[PDB]
Amino acid sequence: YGAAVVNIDLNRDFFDTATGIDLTKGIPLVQDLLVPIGVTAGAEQSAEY
Amino acid sequence: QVGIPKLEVDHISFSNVVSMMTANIRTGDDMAVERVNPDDVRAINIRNA
Repeated sequence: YGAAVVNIDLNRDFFDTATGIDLTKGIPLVQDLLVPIGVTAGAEQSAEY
Repeated sequence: QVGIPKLEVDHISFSNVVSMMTANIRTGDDMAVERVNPDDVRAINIRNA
């Protein structure tokens, strides 16, 4: 009683940090896989998705 | 009869009407712009000729 929202997220215990994945923001995000070239320093981030 | 232009004839003349700025015209602030170079170099369209 008192639960406010119940979501169905990708499972952190299986998609672990060992696999590179970062589920904290509600989407998977891996750091230096498909980086765009020729763009400004903060502009890589969407590729992390 | 209309006045003969002073350069048209050989007499010297020491009273003449010079046009002038009322005050120095370099007094103002210099122009400055906000250049903002393109987001992605690969996306630039150099085509169209």
